[PDB]
Amino acid sequence: NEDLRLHLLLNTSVTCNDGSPAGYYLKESRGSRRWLLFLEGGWYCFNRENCDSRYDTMRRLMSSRDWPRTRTGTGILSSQPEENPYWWNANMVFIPYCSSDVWSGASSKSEKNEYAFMGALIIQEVVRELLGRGLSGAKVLLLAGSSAGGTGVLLNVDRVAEQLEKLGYPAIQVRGLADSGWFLDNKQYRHTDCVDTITCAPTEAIRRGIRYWNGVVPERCRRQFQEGEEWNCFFGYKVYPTLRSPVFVVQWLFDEAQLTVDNVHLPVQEGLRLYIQNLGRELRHTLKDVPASFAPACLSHEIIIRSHWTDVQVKGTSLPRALHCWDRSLHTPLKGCPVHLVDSCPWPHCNPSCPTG
Ligand SMILES: *[C@@H]1O[C@H](CO)[C@@H](O)[C@H](O)[C@H]1NC(C)=O
Ligand SMILES: CC(=O)N1CCc2c(Cl)cccc21
Repeated sequence: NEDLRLHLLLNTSVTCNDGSPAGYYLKESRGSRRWLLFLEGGWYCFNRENCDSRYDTMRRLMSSRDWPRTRTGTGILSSQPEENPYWWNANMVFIPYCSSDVWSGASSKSEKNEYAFMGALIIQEVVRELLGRGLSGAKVLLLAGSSAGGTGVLLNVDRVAEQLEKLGYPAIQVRGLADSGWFLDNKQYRHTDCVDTITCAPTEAIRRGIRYWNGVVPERCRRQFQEGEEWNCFFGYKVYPTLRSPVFVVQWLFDEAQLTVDNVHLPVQEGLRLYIQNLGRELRHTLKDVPASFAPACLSHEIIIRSHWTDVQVKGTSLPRALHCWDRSLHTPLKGCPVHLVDSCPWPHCNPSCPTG
């Protein structure tokens, strides 16, 4: 099945990196008042040289020129209850990542800009155009995303809520689901020079990116960290407490992209074992006061749009179940329906349900 249909943005000034129109894939579920808007991930680029390389060999992440007319909804975007016990009947939206800016940018391609970085405006424009296609009647809009799209949720969920309020739709409950986008600005295991994208330490690329992208962060977080320090707001544990919308955080304790930016590459000796154990403990610590969270002790990357996302469990509860319990909690804890699920065991795959690879 190829069930989500491409719609390029009617406002063609809201563009991918190369000036081609951004867009969204939609599958409507008439009668459902639930809308799931999913932000794709795929790293970022923070200067002309690394963006030029990404344009040569990762062009779908920078341009809509070659996008297919349809996509299959998978995982949380699947309409089959077997694959998606959580929200199989919802209206499904997949928003391709083609701005390379962690969904933060608001800069057009101009005389002085080779590329447009418009991720924040792409989300706003998708929401606006969807309102005429049924979103006006929604009761819940869940803004979800994986990896850079998960960080995109944290950066944009409150702006979507504010946008709908200002447009006159106060009854739409905006919520966030951030998958694999909760990173730590920690020390690398072995230091690298910030010359490329994947090996550059987390707190550095984002600083350059904000300037290059004209990147924007949530207002309360911006007011805490102030000018020149907005990069702090890309880190879940710092931006999350400033957010008003309900946000459910999904995060592997040993996320492969976290390990990559930390220059960890997997017989593990003492120093690396200690480093990995400390990373899991730090991640666990940052989630202690996040009431809706699912954080399994696995070495892996993303979860929610994978077809077998149903398989992982923490403390006997799957992610689709935890998300359903979260829905119920937003109607004091619920009997047999937990929403805070963080593994405590200290090593990758100490949870037997971890993805096998
Ligand atoms: C198109 O989107 C851009 C970017 O947000 C905005 O400046 C402009 O007002 C929009 N125009 C229309 C007609 O929606
Ligand atoms: C893979 C990816 O997308 N990464 C890794 C590090 C990071 C940060 Cl620190 C913010 C937003 C995205 C990403």
